[PDB]
Amino acid sequence: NVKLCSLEEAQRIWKQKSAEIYPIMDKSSRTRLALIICNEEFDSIPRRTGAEVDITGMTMLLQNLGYSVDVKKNLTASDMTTELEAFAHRPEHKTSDSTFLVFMSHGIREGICGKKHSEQVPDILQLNAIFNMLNTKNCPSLKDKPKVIIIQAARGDSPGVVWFKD
Amino acid sequence: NVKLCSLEEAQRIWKQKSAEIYPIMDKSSRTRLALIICNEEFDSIPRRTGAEVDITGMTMLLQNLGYSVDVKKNLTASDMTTELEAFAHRPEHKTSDSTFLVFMSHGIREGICGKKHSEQVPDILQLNAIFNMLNTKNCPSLKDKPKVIIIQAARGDSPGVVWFKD
Amino acid sequence: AIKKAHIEKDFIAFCSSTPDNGSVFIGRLIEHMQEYACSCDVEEIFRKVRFSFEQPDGRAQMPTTERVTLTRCFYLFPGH
Amino acid sequence: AIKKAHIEKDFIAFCSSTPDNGSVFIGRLIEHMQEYACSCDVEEIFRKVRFSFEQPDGRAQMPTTERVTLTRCFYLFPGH
Repeated sequence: NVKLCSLEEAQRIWKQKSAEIYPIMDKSSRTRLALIICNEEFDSIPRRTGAEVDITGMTMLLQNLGYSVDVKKNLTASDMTTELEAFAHRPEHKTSDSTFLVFMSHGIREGICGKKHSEQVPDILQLNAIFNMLNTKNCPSLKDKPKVIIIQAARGDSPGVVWFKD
Repeated sequence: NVKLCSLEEAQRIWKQKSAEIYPIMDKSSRTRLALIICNEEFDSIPRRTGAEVDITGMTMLLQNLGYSVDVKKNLTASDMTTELEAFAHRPEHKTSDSTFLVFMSHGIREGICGKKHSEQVPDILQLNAIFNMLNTKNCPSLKDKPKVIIIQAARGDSPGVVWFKD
Repeated sequence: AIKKAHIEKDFIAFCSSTPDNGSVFIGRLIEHMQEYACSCDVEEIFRKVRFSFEQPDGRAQMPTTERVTLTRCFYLFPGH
Repeated sequence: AIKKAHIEKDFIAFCSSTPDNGSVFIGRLIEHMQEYACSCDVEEIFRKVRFSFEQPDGRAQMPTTERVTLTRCFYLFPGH
């Protein structure tokens, strides 16, 4: 479903910027990996409807962009941590040129809500933790490689409008 | 000291993207404003040497980019707040197409150190506060106009390297 | 001999915090990725998503680009 | 009749947290602004600054681009 890049456009992009583009690996040998973590059903927060449509869409897109997609559902912050640490240690990254991480859940200012989250008992994955687990120390396989993190963490705290008259 | 944009390059940029570029105002009538706040001398933190060279450089650059530059020095977080609220309310913004804000100081994770900052008694301007005071509600004159914020807030907490062998 | 490497480099985050309420953000992101992966680096695609949300219809959406340590342009080169 | 407008839009932040120690960051930023304001939008100039810092010589610098709500490309058009 993705509009393809022509070999002409590819060279045209490479001509406009010399060594300013991330190198891509051979299509036939590369092992691109992506991870989607979607929290739909919660202990104390309302059910996220449209999650299945969102998982489906993102999965199909990332595959069509060349990625193998792992899908994990309804995890606590502890489970997400374990899943992310495993993902960083995946052998496929060594023969990959990039990765995508997609988070779909509820959120707070600090981070992403796990399945067990409540105001009385927090279940939160910090944004800091995602970058830490995927950084150069913890994930040397993705060193010098682009790491795209997409976070949909729904907040009541979200901006936000101001009303005006013409 | 800035390499100039040719009228050819200007049209070439406008042809590559249709309505995807911020509009610039008439050179002869526009009143572009920039604010530099530099904290060099502190109550409890070491003196920031090279501040005068930094002020000079940034001032000359922003002027050569078409901005009138206000320079404020050695302020507390309270003083910075007052200065920023005044800057948001400046009449020149109405006839400007953009602004620059430059902060040069010590920092913590949350924000920028005022002149009186210590671990025992905090003097901190939050990053949130800068955006709030310059947002659409508090600064409607800069609505739909690019607001560039450059923050040099020196931290011991700063990243940071990992050592490896080939 | 040991060599220095940046602890954190080559990251880009795209963040939506909009209440719920597929979802408007995800759908719009898929659409722009489908259309512009061929011709635009990821950061530009994120900007274009924001542009499409410029007029606040219904619930206002303005997803931010955050914590960018990309040193190069990331082009997807779909088809390759 | 009242109209809705995004509370926060058209911001871009460029952040250096590097110890001190003119300063390396500011000097490097001035240089890239002088050289690329004519041909590159501000976000790209920020990326180019990062690229110049790719090899950690001395104290490592990797200034981040943060909280981007720019919907368009900001070109300085120096000379205009």
